[PDB]
Amino acid sequence: SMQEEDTFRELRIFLRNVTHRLAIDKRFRVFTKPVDPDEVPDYVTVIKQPMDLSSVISKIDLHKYLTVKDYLRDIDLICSNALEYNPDRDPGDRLIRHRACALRDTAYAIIKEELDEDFEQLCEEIQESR
Ligand SMILES: Cc1cn([C@H]2CC[C@@H](CO)O2)c(=O)[nH]c1=O
Repeated sequence: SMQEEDTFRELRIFLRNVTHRLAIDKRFRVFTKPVDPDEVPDYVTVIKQPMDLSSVISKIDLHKYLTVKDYLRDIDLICSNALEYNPDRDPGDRLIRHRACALRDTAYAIIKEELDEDFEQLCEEIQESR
C-alpha cells in the first residue's frame, strides 16, 4: 500500500542518515569504498562477499533493505570481512580490526538510541507479508 511505501521511504531516510554519519567518520574511511580490484588482487579471493558503505548506500537506494535487521547484516559483513582478511597481530591488522569493531559498535549504538522498536517491528511484519 501507499502507507507501506511511506514506511519504507522513512526506513531509507533513516538508513542513509546512519550510513552518512559512519562514512564521514575519519576512523571508517577505509570502509567507505570497495577495495581496488588490482591494487589488492587477493582480496576478492579471500573475501567472497565484499561490502563497504558506498555499496550500502547504493543498496538503500535500490530498495534492497526492507528492515534495519537486513541493513545490520551488511554492517556486520563489513566488520566480519575486515576481521577475516586482516587477522594478524601486526599493528596494521590490529588497527583495521579495531576500526571495524568500532564501526559495528557505532552503528548498533546509533540504532539502539534512534530506531523506534515499533517502527522496526512494522517493517519486519510488512516484509514477512511479502
Ligand atoms: C578493506 C580493507 C582495506 N585494506 C587496505 C587496502 C588498501 C587500503 C584502502 O583500500 O586499505 C586492507 O588492508 N584490509 C581491508 O580489509
